[PDB]
Amino acid sequence: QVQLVESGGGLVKPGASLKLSCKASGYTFTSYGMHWVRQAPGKGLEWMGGIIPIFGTANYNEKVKGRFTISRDKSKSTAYLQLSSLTSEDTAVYYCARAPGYSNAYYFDYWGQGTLVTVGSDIVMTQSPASLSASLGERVTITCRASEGIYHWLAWYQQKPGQSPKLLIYKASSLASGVPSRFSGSGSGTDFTLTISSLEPEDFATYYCQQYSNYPLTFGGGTKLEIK
Repeated sequence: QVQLVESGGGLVKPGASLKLSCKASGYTFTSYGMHWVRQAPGKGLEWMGGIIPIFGTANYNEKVKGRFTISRDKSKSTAYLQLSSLTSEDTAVYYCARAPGYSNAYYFDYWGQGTLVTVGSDIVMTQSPASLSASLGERVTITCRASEGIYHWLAWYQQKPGQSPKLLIYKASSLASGVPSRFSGSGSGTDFTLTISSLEPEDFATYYCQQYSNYPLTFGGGTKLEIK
């Protein structure tokens, strides 16, 4: 029973500081990495940084490095994200997400529920189409393009409305455990695709791709797959 619980969000004024907390339970905290990814409309998913709890080492997205600080408390099984000099641009849902390895250049196997924060040389991942209407029992293929070669270091996530993302595929074509057989991914280099061989009602969602070849970790803008 993997559980990630974020807390500490709220409504703040420009220039404020805010500390977020992520409580991990149901697994050994020090065996996995801990990242912070934020999401807002029109801004998509944006990697903040991650930390390897046994080493206490962290990597950041250059756009927030020095302003935001990640830390951990191994005895508490908790990762933290310290926000500073907050601006209108930092308005987002802040997720903590687990990385299944000892590298900060990775994909995430579990995401928390998110905590809302409101203030009042990069590999570009592009997804197309932005939206696609489809009907049940149909085969659908969606695309993801990397601005430069990423070998097979690509992950696909599904996000249903009101929910956090869920891992579908990692390593471009490896299906995540418990994911239905109707999902497949293919590609290498810069050209990637996700296919659902026969749509089920649960498959109507937004799909994101993410590269984990270089820093910063970057996400595509998403494809919303909707009924008829």
